[PDB]
Amino acid sequence: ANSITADEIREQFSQAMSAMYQQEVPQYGTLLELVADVNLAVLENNPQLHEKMVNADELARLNVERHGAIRVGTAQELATLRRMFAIMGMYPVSYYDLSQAGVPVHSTAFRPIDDASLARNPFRVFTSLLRLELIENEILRQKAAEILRQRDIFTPRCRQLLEEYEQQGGFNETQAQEFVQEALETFRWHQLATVDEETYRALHNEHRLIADVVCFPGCHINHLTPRTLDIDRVQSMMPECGIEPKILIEGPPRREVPILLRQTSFKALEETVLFAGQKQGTHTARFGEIEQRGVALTPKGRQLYDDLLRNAHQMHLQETFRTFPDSEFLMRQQGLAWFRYRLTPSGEAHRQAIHPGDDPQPLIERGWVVAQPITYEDFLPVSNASREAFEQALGCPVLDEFQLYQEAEERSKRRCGL
Ligand SMILES: [Zn+2]
Repeated sequence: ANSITADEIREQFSQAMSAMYQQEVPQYGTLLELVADVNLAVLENNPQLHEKMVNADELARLNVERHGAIRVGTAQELATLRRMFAIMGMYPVSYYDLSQAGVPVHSTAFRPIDDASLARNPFRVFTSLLRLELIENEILRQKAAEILRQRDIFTPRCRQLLEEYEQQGGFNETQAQEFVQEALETFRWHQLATVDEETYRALHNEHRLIADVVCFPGCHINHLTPRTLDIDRVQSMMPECGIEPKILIEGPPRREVPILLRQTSFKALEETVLFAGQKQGTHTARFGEIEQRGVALTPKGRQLYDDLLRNAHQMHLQETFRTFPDSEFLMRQQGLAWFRYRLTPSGEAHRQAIHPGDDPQPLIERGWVVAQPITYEDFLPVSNASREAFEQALGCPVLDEFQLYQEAEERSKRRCGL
């Protein structure tokens, strides 16, 4: 029997996940059409752009790219996910301490890390871990904790598969399919709360996120985010399509050369919350999200970005960022971003003239080298004993995304003769 690859399980999962989300949240279906139209147009209106992209095998991924957002309340639950995603070629990258912003959670991003896997299908799932010690009311922290430790979000057949996988160190086609369906069940949405209304209202009142994580079955999808080449255009076309976006657009301001990523949200639906044993229920909001991703920033550039932010309303932002160079040449010159250097047909011809240590600038102007920008695969930084704690819960340290991009850039320099 053939041993199915990770890229194969990941892309099938992503898609299954997407279809389920679509049947759950229709507005998401509409959203996809709108993004497709906008991406097509942007390509139509910019042939060179379309040329650049085709030359860098980055146009295909644009049609399947999405990221998921999920929340869990226990280190245990977080370790199983670490196992489940490993079987799909996704590894925990970086650390985000959303507590630094009031949200009682902290997190990481499970995603592929090799160039080909990213290019083939870059599925990502922002995974957040609840931090009960950040729950004021101790009575509630107590109840939350109780519910969380006595519950189980994975299907038995799903835990069985993680075990079989460990034994064989691989899955077969029939198990790969089954794994995809059983895992999909952990993220499905259910209306039935797993608590009484009184408990729900009390936890919700303490903090919406808390009730979201403790009062519902598995860990339903918070949001599924498709990717676009122009966030502003999408934001403008949404109302025409029945979607009321929200003025705010996080990330840097519109730029010739995008950096990191820009994103915005919107209410995709208000769901009904039910309670076993009674007619009266309540409701909760499922928010949709959209993003546009630019070049990955260097430690020096991420620092510039953070400082500039720490200095600033969208007009004031744009004003502030005039400081951040807005041309690949300038950004490359000051070591602000990550580029993938590739030889040009002309360049490979003269390959024997390119030597290690050489300055790429001359070779680029000569037409021999091209600096492709490396896409940002991670998330926006949120404006210690927490990281290590989180790493303890996870079961391993989180990868340093800067080290990832650097290696990728270095890898390409070798491939070129540097
Ligand atoms: Zn997100």
